[PDB]
Amino acid sequence: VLSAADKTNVKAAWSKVGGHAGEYGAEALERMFLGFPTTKTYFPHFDLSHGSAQVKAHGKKVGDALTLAVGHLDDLPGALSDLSNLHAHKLRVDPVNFKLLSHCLLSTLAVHLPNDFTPAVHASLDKFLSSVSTVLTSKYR
Amino acid sequence: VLSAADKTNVKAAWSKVGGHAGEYGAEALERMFLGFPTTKTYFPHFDLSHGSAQVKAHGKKVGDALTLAVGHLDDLPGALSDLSNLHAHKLRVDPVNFKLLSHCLLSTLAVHLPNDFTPAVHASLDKFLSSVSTVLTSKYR
Amino acid sequence: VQLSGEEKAAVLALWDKVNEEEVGGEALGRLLVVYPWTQRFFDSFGDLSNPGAVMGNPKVKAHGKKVLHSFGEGVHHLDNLKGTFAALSELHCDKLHVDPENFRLLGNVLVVVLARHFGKDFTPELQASYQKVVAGVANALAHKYH
Amino acid sequence: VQLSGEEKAAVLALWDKVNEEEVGGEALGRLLVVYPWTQRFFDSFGDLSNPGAVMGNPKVKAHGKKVLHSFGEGVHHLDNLKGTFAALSELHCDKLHVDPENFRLLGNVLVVVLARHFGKDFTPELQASYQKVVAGVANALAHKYH
Ligand code: HEM
Ligand code: HEM
Ligand code: HEM
Ligand code: HEM
Repeated sequence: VLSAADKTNVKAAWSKVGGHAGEYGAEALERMFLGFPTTKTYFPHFDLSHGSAQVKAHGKKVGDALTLAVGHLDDLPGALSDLSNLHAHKLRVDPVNFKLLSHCLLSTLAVHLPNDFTPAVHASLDKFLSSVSTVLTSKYR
Repeated sequence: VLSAADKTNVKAAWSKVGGHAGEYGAEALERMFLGFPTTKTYFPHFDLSHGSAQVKAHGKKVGDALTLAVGHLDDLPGALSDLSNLHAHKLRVDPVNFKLLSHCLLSTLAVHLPNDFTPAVHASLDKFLSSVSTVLTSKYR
Repeated sequence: VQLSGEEKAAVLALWDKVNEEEVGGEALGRLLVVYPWTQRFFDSFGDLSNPGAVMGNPKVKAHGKKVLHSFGEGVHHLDNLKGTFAALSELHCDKLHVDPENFRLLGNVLVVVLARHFGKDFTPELQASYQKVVAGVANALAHKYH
Repeated sequence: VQLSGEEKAAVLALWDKVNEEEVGGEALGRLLVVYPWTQRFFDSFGDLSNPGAVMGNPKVKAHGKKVLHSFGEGVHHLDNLKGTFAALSELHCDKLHVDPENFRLLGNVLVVVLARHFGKDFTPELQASYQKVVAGVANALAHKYH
């Protein structure tokens, strides 16, 4: 999907995330809910308070999907097909919200991996998150 | 690139554009320059007055590239590779401007083909123009 | 908004010819078909599964007419858009939670529909004025947002 | 902007710790690297071909510092952002022709840089306040636009 250099950067950065993907996913969701309140409307059935068990559990699922994506960079549409249907056809998530979550994920990575979050890695991760977002909204396309 | 139904719609609509692609390309550029003045900064070497010979000539090139794209819907990146380099690497065109030109092209098609510009065809053409725009900005990606 | 006297007269003259029912129904219908995520906000209107269902749905036509009527109020009050849309901004942000990017999308769809109805009379110059109007309305509706 | 008294105090307290040179240089540099089309506006700064060249370029650092200083003026004048940035809005629209979408991009980059410098002290709550600030600055800079 991305350029060779970007894939290298993305796989390397994600290795440093390692087992924290779920925790970072949960924190990114918290940042999104507080920073961009319009996003809360997709989760009426969730307790969105800090330390919510549902947010933690959901962040794990988000983190696991991103880990899956990093392992299938040359075939994102195939690997994320089920999620594309869910987000575009069932949930009808407004595409702007993917940009918001992406920003919150990058913010979260900067907080926790400040020495690894270099300009080059930042750039590659942005491209990666945009590619994932494109796949998840591809039924609108 | 697109769904089968979209490709069908796009090829059909473009057949109705036929030999007017260049004229529509020129008009779309005029609408963009007047409606969105920030775009004029990419064309300092052009006389941007109405009926400008350079705008007419440039619209023909734009129309021809779109016609080429319609003929290569299953391989847009390959068919438009040269243009992707020009727009992203040489000219550094801000991606927002592709959305503006796309809107001006749809406006132009609505003016001239009001009976053919149905909701379904509108939707397919929007997807087509977005796909082309994605390819032309892919070096930023 | 920031329009010359000649531009304002041309904008108002076109509005005299706008059928708010026909144009409004068409604009909202096209929004729902072209940008399908917007269907999420209108689930109470029933079947919106295919273009045919959308374009002929009576609630879409009726709501589209209300939207266009509101646009009309903006056109006739270009010097106080913020005040004209204050209540509607509150509604769209606090109650409906519509992302403001969608106001621009609807405004652009409206312009495409005007182009389709008026043809060559919708000149590049007139479109340019209407782009200022729809941006102005979009900005006024986004006012009470975070 | 629309901030509570407790939020405003927290925003101001963080700014006391912001090195405008370090943060500003980093923010502008990241903008140029991550969103390469923005390089078009800064051709007079010389070589911007690779991350290494960008991040160490003295003009990038100096200009970044000016940008952050201007952000600082906004932070200390949250009740009159439009007035504080009026001249700068004119400059960016009339002279430079920068699309306003890029103001939001720079604001978000700034937030990512604050996160990187402050770590766990840049809490989700504090980030939420800073998102309001950068949106407010972005909107104030877009004021004189068409
Ligand atoms: C990087 C982008 C994203 C990824 C990888 C992602 C991933 C996922 C995954 C893996 C699930 C399945 C959870 C399960 O099976 O229990 C899910 C569900 C869901 N997602 Fe996303 N998501 C993304 C962005 C978004 C955004 C931007 C929104 C809306 C703001 C959103 C809203 C939802 C909702 C409402 C569900 C259903 C949750 C439930 O009912 O339990 N997602 N997402
Ligand atoms: C549908 C999207 C577009 C297509 C298919 C397209 C197509 C083309 C083509 C075929 C050329 C080559 C002209 C030649 O060889 O003489 C060209 C050049 C150029 N394009 Fe685009 N273009 C698109 C959008 C844009 C946008 C949005 C901008 C900026 C607002 C832009 C700015 C330019 C400029 C400045 C040149 C060089 C013109 C010259 O120096 O003569 N294009 N484009
Ligand atoms: C030009 C921009 C728009 C204008 C001028 C506008 C105007 C209006 C008006 C006049 C109403 C009726 C107020 C009432 O209920 O008393 C309304 C309601 C509503 N609007 Fe908008 N609107 C705009 C854009 C949008 C967009 C982009 C969306 C979502 C994609 C949206 C979603 C809704 C919904 C869901 C309602 C309530 C419908 C109901 O009664 O169930 N609006 N709007
Ligand atoms: C937070 C948003 C921004 C703020 C607060 C800001 C602030 C400033 C300030 C204080 C100046 C110096 C004014 C002077 O020349 O006296 C300036 C100049 C400039 N800005 Fe921005 N700016 C912002 C965003 C941007 C963006 C997004 C771009 C383009 C991508 C941009 C492009 C420029 C350029 C090209 C100059 C002139 C540099 C020169 O002297 O050659 N600015 N800005």
